[PDB]
Amino acid sequence: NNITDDMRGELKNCSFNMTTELRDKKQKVYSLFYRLDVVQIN
Amino acid sequence: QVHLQESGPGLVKPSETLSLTCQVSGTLVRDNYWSWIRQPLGKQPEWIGYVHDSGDTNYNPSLKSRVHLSLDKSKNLVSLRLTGVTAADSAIYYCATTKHGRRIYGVVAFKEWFTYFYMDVWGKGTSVTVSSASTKGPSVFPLAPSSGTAALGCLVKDYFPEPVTVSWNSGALTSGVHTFPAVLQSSGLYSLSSVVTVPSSSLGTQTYICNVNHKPSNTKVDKRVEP
Amino acid sequence: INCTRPNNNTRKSIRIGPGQAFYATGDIIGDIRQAHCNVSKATWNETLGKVV
Amino acid sequence: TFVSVAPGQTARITCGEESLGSRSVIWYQQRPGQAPSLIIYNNNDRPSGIPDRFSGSPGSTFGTTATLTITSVEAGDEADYYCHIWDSRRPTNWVFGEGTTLIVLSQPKAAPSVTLFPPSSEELQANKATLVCLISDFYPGAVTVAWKADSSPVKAGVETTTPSKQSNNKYAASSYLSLTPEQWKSHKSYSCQVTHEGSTVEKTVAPT
Ligand SMILES: *[C@@H]1O[C@H](CO)[C@@H](O[C@@H]2O[C@H](CO)[C@@H](O[C@@H]3O[C@H](CO[C@H]4O[C@H](CO[C@H]5O[C@H](CO)[C@@H](O)[C@H](O)[C@@H]5O)[C@@H](O)[C@H](O[C@H]5O[C@H](CO)[C@@H](O)[C@H](O)[C@@H]5O[C@H]5O[C@H](CO)[C@@H](O)[C@H](O)[C@@H]5O)[C@@H]4O)[C@@H](O)[C@H](O[C@H]4O[C@H](CO)[C@@H](O)[C@H](O)[C@@H]4O[C@H]4O[C@H](CO)[C@@H](O)[C@H](O)[C@@H]4O[C@H]4O[C@H](CO)[C@@H](O)[C@H](O)[C@@H]4O)[C@@H]3O)[C@H](O)[C@H]2NC(C)=O)[C@H](O)[C@H]1NC(C)=O
Ligand SMILES: *[C@@H]1O[C@H](CO)[C@@H](O[C@@H]2O[C@H](CO)[C@@H](O[C@@H]3O[C@H](CO[C@H]4O[C@H](CO[C@H]5O[C@H](CO)[C@@H](O)[C@H](O)[C@@H]5O)[C@@H](O)[C@H](O[C@H]5O[C@H](CO)[C@@H](O)[C@H](O)[C@@H]5O)[C@@H]4O)[C@@H](O)[C@H](O[C@H]4O[C@H](CO)[C@@H](O)[C@H](O)[C@@H]4O)[C@@H]3O)[C@H](O)[C@H]2NC(C)=O)[C@H](O)[C@H]1NC(C)=O
Ligand SMILES: *[C@@H]1O[C@H](CO)[C@@H](O[C@@H]2O[C@H](CO)[C@@H](O[C@@H]3O[C@H](CO)[C@@H](O)[C@H](O[C@H]4O[C@H](CO)[C@@H](O)[C@H](O)[C@@H]4O)[C@@H]3O)[C@H](O)[C@H]2NC(C)=O)[C@H](O)[C@H]1NC(C)=O
Ligand SMILES: *[C@@H]1O[C@H](CO)[C@@H](O[C@@H]2O[C@H](CO)[C@@H](O)[C@H](O)[C@H]2NC(C)=O)[C@H](O)[C@H]1NC(C)=O
Ligand SMILES: *[C@@H]1O[C@H](CO)[C@@H](O[C@@H]2O[C@H](CO)[C@@H](O)[C@H](O)[C@H]2NC(C)=O)[C@H](O)[C@H]1NC(C)=O
Ligand SMILES: *[C@@H]1O[C@H](CO)[C@@H](O)[C@H](O)[C@H]1NC(C)=O
Ligand SMILES: *[C@@H]1O[C@H](CO)[C@@H](O)[C@H](O)[C@H]1NC(C)=O
Repeated sequence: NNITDDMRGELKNCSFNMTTELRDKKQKVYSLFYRLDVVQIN
Repeated sequence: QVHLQESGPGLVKPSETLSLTCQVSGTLVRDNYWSWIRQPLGKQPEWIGYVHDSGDTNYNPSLKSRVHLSLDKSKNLVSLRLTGVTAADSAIYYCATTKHGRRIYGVVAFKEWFTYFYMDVWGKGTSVTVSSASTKGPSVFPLAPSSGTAALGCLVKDYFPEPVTVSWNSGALTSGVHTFPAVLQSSGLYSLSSVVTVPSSSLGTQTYICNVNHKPSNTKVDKRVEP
Repeated sequence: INCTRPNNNTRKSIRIGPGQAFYATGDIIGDIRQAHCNVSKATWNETLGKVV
Repeated sequence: TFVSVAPGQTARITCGEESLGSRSVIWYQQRPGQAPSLIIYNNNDRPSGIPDRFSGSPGSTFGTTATLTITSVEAGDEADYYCHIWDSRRPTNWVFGEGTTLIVLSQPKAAPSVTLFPPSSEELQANKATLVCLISDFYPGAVTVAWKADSSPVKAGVETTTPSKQSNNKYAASSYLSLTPEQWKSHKSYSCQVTHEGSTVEKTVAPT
């Protein structure tokens, strides 16, 4: 988006590793989550 | 209405401070928005930034820390400043009025409405060349006819800067004359040509001489073309 | 009262596997707006005034 | 990019990326050698003085590119058109999108007059050589020059001007090839292949 900074993000575009159907291969997929659903550490 | 006239130096050394002035006529500088737009040769126009009298003013993020704009309400004109210039800033700078509009798509209370600007009244514009290079004299070479008509011309190679006025026999012959636009080489030097359609029956060889003049170097070269 | 979610959304069906699938929100199509609810000012004013 | 439309027909111009949100596209027309002028602001709102022949695609369509429709194409509409994208999903664009040139198909045929001059004898004494390729009497102004060393193409050293018409329909274009006196006496012959519209004229030159 094109935001001044008062929108406070709210929506987050998260990328992460994931387990596929097979045990061996990881999956680098992305999703969308609300700020109230996530929390940052450190 | 409304007449705008831009005015600047035209030539700037590198790492210097370019200064431009946009003379405004027909309206006041306080009751309107003002934008500067530069355009390189053969490129799309690049927005520099917009300025308002009250003190509202925003710049181009790419040229943010180099550009400075201001408005003189006493003389009613616009002034541009660009510190640390290079060869990339060589373009044609226009001054232009700016009208604002508001595009609403959602619920205005929650913001979600963005203001768009558009220029309606442009000026003639000023050309600004920011090239470091010193003045170089042109080198004239004859183009001899190569096997009822025949072609004959000259060659002006490696010169700077533009332009070069080319005549034939001090203007005695004005028909069949075709001067091509110059081309900027990678060296930073231009090179043009001028060819004339001449009768093959020129055995008499009444004197044929193209007159080349280059004012930035005060160089006037008269070359005689012979087969 | 009328409540809406302006953000028309995309479901992304990533497969954790083998037979188990997680549903993830894909990219938004359109504008980024927040959910909201409308209450008729007249209806609410009278309703509150009848309660008080 | 180039768009050629027969006079009186309908012209369409595409600029910028695909729409991601609600847009407010601003169109501009630039006549060669002049300053850019406003045509359509706010998707399809034309200001005073501009005919209704100019229409723009509405900025409520998501996933489509901005489209400028020009009905009743005339010779006067032949110019450069740039667009200013204002999307709610993208940051403020400080750079206009890549413009599009409108071509009016009339006066169609003119065979290009090419002429190839070898380097002069006086230039060779200055340790320099230059092949000159003059192209005139051609319409429309759209040619591409390809040089040849014997049968092998030349990659670098090619400097070509942009077409420019004079009083006549004829356009002007000169192609130069900077070489060294050693390169000139090297190959057997050099060629100047000029491609115009659908045909290609080739003239050669050999040392003495
Ligand atoms: C809870 O409560 C809140 C708060 O009440 C409420 O929030 C409201 O949400 C709605 C939608 O969610 C939101 O609506 C938006 O409003 C935008 C602005 O509309 C208003 O302004 C216009 C113009 O005003 C300007 O111009 C005036 C001069 O003309 C000038 O004087 C003004 O100062 C100002 O500068 C005005 O016309 C509108 O009036 C409408 O409503 C009246 C009733 O109140 C009605 O009588 C009018 O006729 C008019 O209704 C339509 O009329 C004709 C049909 O007869 C249409 O052709 C019109 O376009 C009107 O819609 C408002 O006062 C508005 O721009 C938004 O609509 C555009 O954007 C969406 C999203 O992108 C597009 O999908 C639309 O297609 C539309 O896009 C067109 O218009 C824009 C802008 O002009 C163009 O850039 C586009 O290219 C496109 O135009 C082209 O395409 C169309 C396609 O058909 C074509 O027809 C055109 O010819 C052209 O080619 C959008 O509607 C509202 O602002 C917001 N707030 C309030 C207070 O209401 C929640 O929704 C509530 N929630 C619930 C659940 O209840
Ligand atoms: C909310 O968001 C959602 C998404 O999150 C969005 O979903 C849209 O829903 C609408 C309605 O259900 C969809 O509209 C339909 O799309 C069909 C497929 O569209 C694509 O395929 C077109 C070709 O179809 C064939 O070919 C492909 C392979 O090429 C094949 O897979 C198909 O199965 C089919 O065989 C293709 O032309 C089209 O692209 C066109 O449109 C874009 C602009 O959107 C333009 O830029 C392109 O140049 C091109 O013109 C697209 O890629 C389509 O078949 C279908 O069309 C018929 O039905 C409509 C009626 O619904 C008729 O009016 C029409 O004449 C056809 O008969 C229809 O268009 C849309 O695709 C969904 N979008 C996405 C991204 O999936 C909602 O719209 C959002 N809602 C709101 C309110 O915003
Ligand atoms: C993308 O987001 C940026 C946010 O940085 C946004 O640019 C901002 O635009 C607003 C206006 O929309 C600017 O705020 C201005 O501030 C000055 C004072 O410095 C005021 O004088 C301006 O007031 C005028 O505009 C108001 C807006 O309608 C009017 O209501 C009012 O009557 C005045 O006419 C205005 O408040 C802000 O300075 C910029 N910020 C930057 C960094 O440029 C941009 O518009 C957004 N673009 C899109 C396409 O979403
Ligand atoms: C997803 O997993 C991959 C491993 O396959 C991560 O890539 C490594 O990241 C670490 C730091 O986090 C680096 O030191 C390694 O060099 C990376 N490559 C390897 C191990 O091959 C990736 O960062 C993960 N993505 C996340 C956690 O978002
Ligand atoms: C909530 O929504 C309903 C309908 O979704 C609104 O009822 C409409 O009211 C308008 C008058 O403004 C009528 O023209 C429509 O016919 C009504 N629709 C129906 C289905 O009856 C109602 O006004 C809305 N209320 C609020 C507070 O937003
Ligand atoms: C997201 O936007 C917020 C707005 O306040 C800002 O503080 C934050 O730094 C931004 N983060 C990223 C990753 O863009
Ligand atoms: C309506 O609400 C206003 C405050 O929003 C209040 O002052 C007024 O008394 C209310 N009207 C009635 C009839 O209760």
